[PDB]
Amino acid sequence: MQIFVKTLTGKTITLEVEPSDTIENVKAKIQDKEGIPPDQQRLIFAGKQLEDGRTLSDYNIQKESTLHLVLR
Amino acid sequence: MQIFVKTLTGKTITLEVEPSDTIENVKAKIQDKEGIPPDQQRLIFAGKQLEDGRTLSDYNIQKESTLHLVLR
Repeated sequence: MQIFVKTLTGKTITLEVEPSDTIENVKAKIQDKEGIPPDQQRLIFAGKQLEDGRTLSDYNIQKESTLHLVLR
Repeated sequence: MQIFVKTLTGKTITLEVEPSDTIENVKAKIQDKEGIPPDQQRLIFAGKQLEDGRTLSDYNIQKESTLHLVLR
């Protein structure tokens, strides 16, 4: 399924993922596309910070869901 | 001719270029000055993303023009 990630600068990125994909895997996909190291990235969905040891399905993230990316 | 590049942190860099210089060449000049690899840099002018296979003259960039640098 496709998901969207918005940046602090107003950019939107589209990613192809599976509900069984891990958050760490998602961060890795972002690194590949934007060059941002996973340790400097924070992912938020519906006001909650997503953990690297959990999956998309655990957060009930559905197709065309939009995640927010924060930089540290 | 001289041009200006602004960073996301509010820094302004001055570069010496020729209208026949390529965007890839411009990125290379930025790498030399800031240490940012060309693959992690995105250049925007008048709202348009500049391509690595095109030249400054193609975008009608004139002396004292200001470009915007984005990081990925």
